[PDB]
Amino acid sequence: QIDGFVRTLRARPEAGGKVPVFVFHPAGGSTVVYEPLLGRLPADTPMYGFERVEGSIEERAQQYVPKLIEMQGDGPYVLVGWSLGGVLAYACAIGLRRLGKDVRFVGLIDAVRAGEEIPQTKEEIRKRWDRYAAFAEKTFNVTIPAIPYEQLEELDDEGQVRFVLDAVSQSGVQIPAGIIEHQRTSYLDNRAIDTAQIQPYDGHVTLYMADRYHDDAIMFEPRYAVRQPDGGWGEYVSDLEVVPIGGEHIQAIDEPIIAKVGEHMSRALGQIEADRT
Ligand SMILES: COc1ccc(-c2noc(C(=O)N[C@@H](C#N)Cc3ccc(C(=O)N4CCC4)cc3)n2)cc1OC
Repeated sequence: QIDGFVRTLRARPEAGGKVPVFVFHPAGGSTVVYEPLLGRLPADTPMYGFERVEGSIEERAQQYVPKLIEMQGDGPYVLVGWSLGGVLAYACAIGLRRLGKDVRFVGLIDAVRAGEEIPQTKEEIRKRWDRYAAFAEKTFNVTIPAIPYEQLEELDDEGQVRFVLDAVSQSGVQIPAGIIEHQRTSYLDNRAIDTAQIQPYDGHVTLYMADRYHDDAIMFEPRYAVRQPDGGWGEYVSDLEVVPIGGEHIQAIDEPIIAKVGEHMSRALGQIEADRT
């Protein structure tokens, strides 16, 4: 069921059949999280999951788009994701369109921009790490000494989190490799969003919109405390539909909330299959 970065959640028939749904992984999870959604979609809808790759959002989409084409040719493309996965689906839709492929549905499952832009500055790096330090002092009941701001600010997001994790592991017990790896890659995958270069898109985007980010998101980046009516997509997408779903971001992928998403998506897929026949 895993072939490189492609997971088969439901294999398509050998010939013809329904348009597959391509889903994209969240930060810190795999595409197994789309199983509840799969169960709310029509029977026999194929679903393939794209798992983690390295690079900027644009570079990741450059790895995905050739594989999408190998599996599905000229289209129709249905592209869906929650959280980071929505940003990935969108970057793949832009990429496919540039190659003239037929993208008919882009489903963003609470892929909502921070309500203020995240500055890419030294001052923001300082502020971020001071925040994080303060959370570490309270949670672990320690004092953190002066932060080495020069060292952090010459690093990208991966380098900063690596340097901090490596400092922690110079002292005391050896932390299992799986735990360090998961923390490092979840952090950098979430930070890859901040510098996404969002390009306008000329087709229909559907944004399933929760009420708010959960608290851990807001601790990670306080600008997720506020959200705009268009989730930050309006200037880029003229043909934007918002489907309110309630709850918190973290709950959007799970039952019961995923049932509203699935009910809606099923109607959209129904329309797509009708337009083919
Ligand atoms: C058009 O402009 C944009 C539109 C949409 C977006 C966007 N779409 O999706 C997201 C998103 O979901 N960001 C996640 C992150 N980062 C949220 C999150 C954070 C933290 C956690 C968590 O639980 N943590 C931390 C450690 C345990 C979970 C989710 N942003 C971005 C845009 O431009 C930059």
